This record gives sequence, structure tokens and C-alpha cells, in this order.
Amino acid sequence: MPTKIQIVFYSSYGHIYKMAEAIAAGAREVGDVEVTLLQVPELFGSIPYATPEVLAEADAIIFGTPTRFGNMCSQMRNFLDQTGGLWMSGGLIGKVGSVFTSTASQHGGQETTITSFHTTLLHHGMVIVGVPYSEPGLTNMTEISGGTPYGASTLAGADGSRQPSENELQIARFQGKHVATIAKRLAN
Amino acid sequence: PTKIQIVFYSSYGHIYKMAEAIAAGAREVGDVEVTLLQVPELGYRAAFGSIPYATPEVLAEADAIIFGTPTRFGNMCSQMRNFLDQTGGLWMSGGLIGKVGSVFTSTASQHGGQETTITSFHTTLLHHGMVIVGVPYSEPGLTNMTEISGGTPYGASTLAGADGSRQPSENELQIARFQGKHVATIAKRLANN
Amino acid sequence: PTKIQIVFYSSYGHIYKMAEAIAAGAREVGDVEVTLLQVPELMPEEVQVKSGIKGYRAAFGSIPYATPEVLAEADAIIFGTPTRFGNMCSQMRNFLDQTGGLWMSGGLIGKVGSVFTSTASQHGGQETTITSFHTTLLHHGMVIVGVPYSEPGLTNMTEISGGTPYGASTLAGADGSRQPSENELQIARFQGKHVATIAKRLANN
Amino acid sequence: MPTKIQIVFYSSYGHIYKMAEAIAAGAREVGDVEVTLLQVPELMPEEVQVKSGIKGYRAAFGSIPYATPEVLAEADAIIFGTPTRFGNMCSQMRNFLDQTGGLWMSGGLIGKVGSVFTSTASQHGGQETTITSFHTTLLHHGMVIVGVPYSEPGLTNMTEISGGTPYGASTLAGADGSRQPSENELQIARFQGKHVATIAKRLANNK
Ligand SMILES: Cc1cc2nc3c(=O)[nH]c(=O)nc-3n(C[C@H](O)[C@@H](O)[C@@H](O)COP(=O)(O)O)c2cc1C
Ligand SMILES: Cc1cc2nc3c(=O)[nH]c(=O)nc-3n(C[C@H](O)[C@H](O)[C@H](O)COP(=O)(O)O)c2cc1C
Ligand SMILES: Cc1cc2nc3c(=O)[nH]c(=O)nc-3n(C[C@H](O)[C@H](O)[C@H](O)COP(=O)(O)O)c2cc1C
Ligand SMILES: Cc1cc2nc3c(=O)[nH]c(=O)nc-3n(C[C@H](O)[C@H](O)[C@H](O)COP(=O)(O)O)c2cc1C
Repeated sequence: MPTKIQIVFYSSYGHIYKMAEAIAAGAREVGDVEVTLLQVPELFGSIPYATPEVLAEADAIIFGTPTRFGNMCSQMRNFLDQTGGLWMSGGLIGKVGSVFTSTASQHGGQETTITSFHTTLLHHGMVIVGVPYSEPGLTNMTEISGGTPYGASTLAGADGSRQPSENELQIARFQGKHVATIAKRLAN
Repeated sequence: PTKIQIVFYSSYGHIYKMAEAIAAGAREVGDVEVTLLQVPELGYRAAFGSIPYATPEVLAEADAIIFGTPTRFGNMCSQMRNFLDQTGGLWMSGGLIGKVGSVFTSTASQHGGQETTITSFHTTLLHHGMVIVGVPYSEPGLTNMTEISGGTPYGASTLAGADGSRQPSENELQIARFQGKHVATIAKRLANN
Repeated sequence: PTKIQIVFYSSYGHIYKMAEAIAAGAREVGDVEVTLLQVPELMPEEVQVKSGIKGYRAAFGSIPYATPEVLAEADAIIFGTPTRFGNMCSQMRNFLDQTGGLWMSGGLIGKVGSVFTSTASQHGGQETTITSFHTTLLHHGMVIVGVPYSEPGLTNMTEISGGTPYGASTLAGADGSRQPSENELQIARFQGKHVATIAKRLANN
Repeated sequence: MPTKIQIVFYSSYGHIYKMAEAIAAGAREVGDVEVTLLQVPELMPEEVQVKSGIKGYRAAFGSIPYATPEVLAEADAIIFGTPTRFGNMCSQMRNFLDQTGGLWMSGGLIGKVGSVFTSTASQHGGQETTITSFHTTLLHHGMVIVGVPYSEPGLTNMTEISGGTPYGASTLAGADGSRQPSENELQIARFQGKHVATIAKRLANNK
């Protein structure tokens, strides 16, 4: 085709960035896909800034945002608030949408951040994909871990110093491959 | 054929009427098989008493499942909740993973759970690993501003009024037909690949 | 007195009109001080003027801007935001993202929090915008108040209307041309009075 | 008159019951208060209760009186406990609440404090969404919603796996229900009970 997977993210201290690398790695496990990383501007490198126009080109868009009190961050919100023209044109209708996040605390918006993000994706006419429980990481009870059936996640700790765990990255890779696979099936 | 199940609870018929519209829409897609299934209870229901009962096991046969429930204070009704609470074995084996899931509802008032009933339902569908489909704004009914209307981007809906005397409007039923066709199209694309 | 702050963002004035009604309701309770505050705009200068938003916003230009610090002084904060695809708008999001210091100091813990919104379509985030907003208020340790069904407006079935048990709302139509109805404003007044009453009861401990 | 707190819960294997006793202990700390635990009726067929072992586990708290919809009107605050079922409250709790249409139309719960706690098998399988979806129902009832403020240190624990959310206390049962509530989880529940009781008392003594 190739099937086009965009990973649109904002990262403050690298947790979402590292998770985005993992989502990307997973999507890249599926043949005939083109993975494009896009970063969200604040209010170097060759990761372009997301624009509303470019989102139209995707078959799937996987969004990553750190939480801000259980909602997506203002940087992501501001970017999405600029997609009214894209909405008017039906630009994302029928495309696969998926979300991953990061939080400071164990249950401070690990889930709510994602489900509230889903709302916006639904207004854009997207089909929503999370992480199924066929991924063993989701049921881990041996170590503190992110990862939700709604989408992958990581924990940054109170001071932002915690690095994403191998369990959390595995879940994100799973999410990427799963989203890419569904998108490819829908696109062919 | 692509298999679509429409699994619903209805007390006074509003959700049943919507389910028939969903079904009509689904059947507008080639090579699909659409089955209405009613959720067991824990006069109006006799008017559709020839619809078979849904069982948790049979869900595994569908490519898409479209769930209908009246609201109960912004959540699905207990009859539906009890049905879904019986899908633990199906969850264990990953029986609904990758199947298309979609929801429609009915409420008494204009903003008493027209949306929250559906989004809380989506939570459960995601635990089952389903692909969630709502109603895109390509459906004009969603932006109707000339009459009181159900219909949400999260899924179709109708309004029954305080006494339950209001019947689904043409606009609400057309939105439901669209959802049925939309879901069946997406499911067919998945089932064939 | 019991202090009620109504913090809002508005682009074309719908939320601002609802905010005035919320204020009016809150004032119906004795010994209350009600203050409107607005959040900073993020939209580029040229976009504001090109979209006609600059003109509408200039209408309420005299309203002071909220700051994180000032929020501490309230007994209740009622937040108004237009929906953006079923979430609060980025202007409100950015203001709240600046309240980390306030969060660390537990500055809004035990305060009454409440929300109202505005949407283009009948069921395009009339409810989900508000419930997602509640999430944030809970992280701040706020007590959440909506609109009880003792307000008859919530069950009106004779005319298209905003108003939810989660918080008041209005509908702006596809072109934004619809203005708040009397039913919608009445529900907002009730919300304001209901919130103020709860806040007063809690504050006078 | 004493502030009245009801803790209304469903439990299959006892996790929610244990959290409920911790919530109650916390509520009792405020003084001039009456805290009552009430359980909702079981829906599971008798044979299933027996073969699943649930009959036996529930018997451990079988003497807790059963809540009825009308009794809820007696409380200043109601704290609801439910295990998650795929990120919603369980059907037992749902059926009980579906029976509160009378209270709803009479405004019987308006202005009362409502609060929620939960239990899940996995770390992020509905620890939050079960609670936020519950809040929807409580808002239809016109209740004042209270969660758990971050003044509770347990919420930011990053040394051990723990439940506890700013939306309400929670515990983790593990994939097979083998995990029992931790001290951290019970501490958070205790705080929730005290916090809810404090808010309710302030509202109650200011009629
Ligand atoms: C970028 C953008 C996205 C919007 N998305 C929706 C939407 O998805 N659903 C909806 O019903 N209204 C939507 N609206 C409409 C509004 O929220 C807004 O026009 C209306 O509430 C006016 O409030 P205000 O005059 O205070 O700004 C959107 C508006 C904008 C600018
Ligand atoms: C303003 C602000 C508010 C936050 N509030 C919460 C919160 O309430 N609960 C929580 O668990 N984490 C909260 N966080 C934590 C972050 O989201 C965390 O820093 C993030 O996961 C870091 O990932 P990043 O490096 O990609 O930005 C907050 C962070 C910020 C900046
Ligand atoms: C116990 C109960 C609680 C209800 N609560 C609400 C409510 O809070 N908000 C609302 O808008 N409708 C509420 N309803 C109304 C319905 O959901 C309505 O009867 C339904 O749409 C009927 O569809 P059906 O005929 O297919 O069962 C409630 C109904 C019942 C029985
Ligand atoms: C039908 C069913 C579905 C469940 N689904 C989930 C789930 O999706 N996510 C989760 O984390 N736990 C899930 N659980 C596990 C429980 O909720 C857990 O066993 C419960 O908290 C035990 O509390 P109790 O002993 O008070 O009943 C499910 C349990 C059952 C029976």
C-alpha cells in the first residue's frame, strides 16, 4: 500500500517519547506499513511537527500524551482544537485511532486520560482500538506497571525520574502491532 | 457471510424499535447475516417474544455485536449488566478480541445519560478487546437542530420521554440504520481480511 | 462571605452568557461574593481577527484573568468551557495545567467544584465534556456538584434544550447562531444557586 | 443528631467487604456519627453460588443486613463498594440501583454525599473507570461527589503495587482473587471514610 500509521505525541520529560518508540517498533513488525512519528508543538531532528492537514493521510493515528489531572495535556489539546477543518472534511472517518499515556501516580489518570481521549477520536469518526488481554503484561502482579486495556501507559513517579519498564514497553509494542494489523486489514 | 448480532434489552419497546432499524441498516450490506437476540429478564416484551434469547456463549460466533440498552442513571441496565457479567469465560479465552463492538441507547430526558451510558458501555467492550465503532458526523441526523432528537457520535439513541410515551423519531431511526450499515461495513472488511 | 469564582473561556460568547446566568443564581444566596474570571486566549492574533472571535471576546474584555494563585481564595469554583470534541478547550486546559503548585499545596482540597458547557450539536459532548472535566476537579480534591433533577428544566421535552444532571449546558448550533434559551439559562441560574448554597453550608462550618 | 453514614456494597469473595470495614473505621473517627454497613442482594443462581464457592465466601459476612432502596434516604452520606465487572459496577449493584427510581423521582438522595470504592483483578483494568461510571449514577441522584484528595500520601506510593485513586479507594484482588487488601489500600480506604464523614457532617450540621 503501504498502510500509513502516524504516531502523534507530546513528551515533557521523555516518558511519552520512549513509549512512542515502542509503539513505533511494534507497528514496524507488520509488513507493508509506513510509520511516521509526529510531535506536537509547545504553546533539531527530523520528527516533523504534526499538522491537521497531514493527519488526513493516515490509515491509523496513535496518540500519546502525558496526563494533566486525568485529561490529555494542553499541548495535545491545542493541536486537536485546530482540526476543525479536518473534522468538517470527514478526514479521519473510519480511520483507526488509539491512545497511550503517562502518569505520576499509580491510578492518577492512567485510565481516565485515555477514555477521555477516546471521546475526541469518536467525534472524528474513528474506530477505537485499545490493548486486548491477549497481552500478558496487562495482568502482571509482580511489579508496579503501567498498561491498560484502553491503551498502553507508563509511570513517571512523583519527580519524573522513573524510566519506562520492560513490561510497559512490551505492552506498547503490542499496541503498535495490534493497531497496525487492524488498520492494514481495514485498508486492504 | 459476515455475522452481525444485535443484542438488546427492551422494556417498553423503544430499544426494540431501534434494534430493528439497526438490523435493517446492517442488511443493506452485501453478504451479511443479521440476528436479533434479546437479553433475558432477571406485554410490551411479548410484542417481540419470538426473538430468541441471547446467551453469553453465542457471542463468539459474531463478527460484530451491536448492543442496545435503555439507560439506568447513565449506565447500562442491570439486565444487560448481568448478561455481560456472564462473559467471563469468553473473556478468559479472548473470544471477542478483534470483533467490532457498537452500542445504542434510550433515555427519558435530553441529556440524562444519552452519552455517558454509551461511553461506560465502551469501557466493557474494550476489556473484551473489541474494536469500537460509533456514528460518524457524515450522518446528517447528528447535527439536526430543528427537532428534539437522539443520536450521538458515540452511538445511536432515542428519547422515550418522562412517561415513556414518546416513540422513536424518523431522524433517530435513520441514524440507527446508518449505524447498522456502518458497523456491518467495517465488520465485513475485517472478516474478509 | 462565601466566595464563588466562575472561571471560563468563551470564543463567541455562548459560555460567557451562561456564566452570567450562573453568577445571577449564585447571587441569590445571601452573604456571597461572586466573581467572574476568564482564562487567557491561545489563538494567534491574526486568527482571532480573521474568525471574528476577537470582536466577541473584546465584549467581555473587562473581565480579569484567572490566575492559579487566586483560585486558592475561593470556596467554590464553577468552570465554563465550550466543548472541543467532547473535552474541555485548550485554553481552559492550559490554565489548569498551570495549577501544579496549587495542587502540591492542597489548595483546592475540600472546595466545591462544578462545570457548565456549550456544544454545536444535541449530543456531541453535552455530557462527556463535563464528566471529563470532573476528572480534573477530583485530582484537585474538590467536592463535585452538578444539577439535581429537582430542576424541572432538565426534563423538558417540548423544545430542544441543553441542561444535564452533570452541569448546565447550552446548544450553539452548527453555525454557532443559536443563543441560550430561557430554559438553559434557568438551569444555569439553578446551578449557580445550588453550588453557592452547598459551598456556604460547607464554609460556615 | 448523629451524622449518618451508610456503606453499601456487593462482594463475591470478600475483598470489597474488607475495604468496607476499613471505610467504616475511618468514618467512625469523626465522632457524633453512626456508621452502618449494608450489603446488596445476590443475583447469582443458587447452584452457581455453591459450585463457584461464592456461597461460602459470602457467608463470611452473611449477617450484614441487606440494603433496600428506601433505607438509603436515611443517610447523610452513602459510600458504595463494588468489584469491577469489565470497568463497570457489578450487576448485583446495578440491579439494586435500578430499584432506586422512587428515590430518584422523590429527590430522596439530593444533596447527600456520595462516594465509591472498588476492587479489580489487574492494575489498570477498571480501577478508575469503574468509579467514574459509578459517579454518573450518583450525579443523576443529585448527590455531592467526594473522592480521595492527594493529601492522602498513599495515593502517590511508588514502592509497592497498590490500589487507591483520587476518585475513590480501590484494592487489587489479583488475577485469581488471591491477593488481599494491603495496609496501604486499607489506609486509603480509612482516609476516604473519614473524609466523606467530615464533609457529610459539615453539610448535615448546616441543615
Ligand atoms: C475546534 C472545535 C471543535 C468543536 N467540536 C464540537 C463537537 O465535536 N461537538 C459539538 O457538539 N460542538 C463542537 N464545537 C462547537 C463549540 O463548542 C462552540 O462553537 C460553542 O460551544 C460556542 O461556545 P462559546 O461561544 O462560548 O465559544 C466545536 C468547536 C470548535 C472550535
Ligand atoms: C501540570 C501537571 C499535572 C499533573 N497531574 C498529575 C496528576 O494529577 N496525577 C498524576 O498521576 N500525574 C500527574 N502529572 C504527571 C505527569 O503526567 C508526568 O510528569 C508525565 O507522565 C511525564 O511524561 P512525559 O516525560 O512524556 O511528559 C501531572 C503533570 C503535570 C505537568
Ligand atoms: C430505574 C430507571 C431509571 C431511569 N433513569 C433514567 C435517568 O436517570 N435518566 C434518563 O434520561 N432516563 C432514565 N430512565 C428512563 C429510560 O431509560 C427509558 O424508559 C428507556 O429509554 C426505555 O426504553 P425501552 O422501552 O426499550 O426499555 C430510567 C428508567 C428506569 C426504569
Ligand atoms: C465477570 C467478571 C469480570 C471481571 N472483569 C474484570 C476486569 O475486566 N478487570 C479487572 O481488573 N478485574 C475484573 N474482574 C475481577 C474482579 O473484579 C475481582 O475478582 C473482584 O474485585 C473481587 O472483589 P470481591 O471479592 O469483593 O467480589 C472480573 C470479575 C468477574 C467475575
